Amino acid sequence: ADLGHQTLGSNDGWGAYSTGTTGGSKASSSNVYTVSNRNQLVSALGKETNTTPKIIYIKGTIDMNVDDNLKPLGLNDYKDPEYDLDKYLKAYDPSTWGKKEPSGTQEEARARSQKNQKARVMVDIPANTTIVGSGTNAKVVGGNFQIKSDNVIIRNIEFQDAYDYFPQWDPTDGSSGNWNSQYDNITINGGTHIWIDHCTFNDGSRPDSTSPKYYGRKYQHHDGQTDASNGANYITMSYNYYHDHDKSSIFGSSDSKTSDDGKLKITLHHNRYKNIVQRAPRVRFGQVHVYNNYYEGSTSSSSYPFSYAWGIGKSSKIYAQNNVIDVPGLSAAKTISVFSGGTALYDSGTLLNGTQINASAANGLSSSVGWTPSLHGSIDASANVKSNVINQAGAGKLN
Ligand SMILES: O=C(O)[C@H]1O[C@H](O[C@@H]2[C@H](O)[C@@H](O)[C@@H](O[C@@H]3[C@H](O)[C@@H](O)[C@@H](O)O[C@@H]3C(=O)O)O[C@@H]2C(=O)O)[C@H](O)[C@@H](O)[C@H]1O
Ligand SMILES: [Ca+2]
Repeated sequence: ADLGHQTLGSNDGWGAYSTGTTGGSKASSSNVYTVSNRNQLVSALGKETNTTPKIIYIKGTIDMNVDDNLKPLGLNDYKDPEYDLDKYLKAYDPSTWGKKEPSGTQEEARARSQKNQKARVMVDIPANTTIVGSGTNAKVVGGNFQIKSDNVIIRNIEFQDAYDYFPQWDPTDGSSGNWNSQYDNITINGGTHIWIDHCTFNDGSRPDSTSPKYYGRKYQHHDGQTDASNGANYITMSYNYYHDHDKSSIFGSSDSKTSDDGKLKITLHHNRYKNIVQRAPRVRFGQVHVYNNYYEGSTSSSSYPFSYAWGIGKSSKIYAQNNVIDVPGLSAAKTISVFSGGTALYDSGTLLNGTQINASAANGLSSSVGWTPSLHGSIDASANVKSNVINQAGAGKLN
């Protein structure tokens, strides 16, 4: 079958569970679309409830920050008339506002501004849809695909720079507050039976290094790359290339979301993470199979220095096999970050700078996560992972 008609193999990770992931492979000829701009993409997707099987080819670059005439939209185009960053900073400075959630005029005007941009950049992917890049240079720029539906395939696309002009100040986030932006490249929000394969995710021409600090905190314009929340389940992400980005992949958005227990069943394999800071992935609750991924970076780079690969969140159940981490000078323990409620990690065959290590043991965690993956393809020997992943992962690799 051609790329648009290809489906997830029956053993290929959690996405292959039950009815599996066939996306729009059954599309009639009338439901095969080629799109080269935001209007065409919106047209092809239709309503969030459009379950008609469909195939959508992305041709060239689709900039999502554009108007109905495909004209670029910048900050001033979205900015609410009443919003002003300097006034917002004065309004909510912890020295005069304290640590309560911002509210009142400036925060209302920021929220309106954010919603104006969201209306352009975020699109819902309806059920039974396959979206694939044409050739080797298909790009989605500024966009955030949201998947709340079942049975969706996304392949062979480079997603760049899902950038929020109006990050929200959250003074209770973390120990000193944080700025939080709204857009990921792909947000799986309750979505099920999803395959993300041979895509590239990066921050385009707007790396985080150029962002100022306000209240001593990075004014963060990006969020995640491929995130999963709200009972998302049965997902495979394979052969993707994540690069030059801070928070890559968060699975399970909250310690309070206990309904995520038994869900967030995700398989990550043969992905490449290069100059990714953290969350690769950060997991709460889920049974997440992580195998044959390649992580590379430097703790001392001026842009996107490595912090950790796996985030052991509340009740997480990561089962890791044959993954390879090249971060010169890193200790075995620092390959992961352990959060409260994070007590267990299975890892086998982990290599760090060529040395066999045991990340779980190095952090004194339980060696068992209470399950063993059964749905998976062939697991490469660790010694072959770097080469296989560098050569095969990312958009533009299928010709
Ligand atoms: O639970 C989380 O995932 C956590 O993530 C962000 O925080 C991270 C990190 O988890 C924090 O411990 C903190 O890390 C600091 C440096 O960034 C890190 O390199 C190291 O030096 O430790 C520092 C520290 O202990 O303070 O901040 C990180 C960051 O700012 O990205 C969220 O900010 C946080 O709210 C929470 O979600
Ligand atoms: Ca997100």
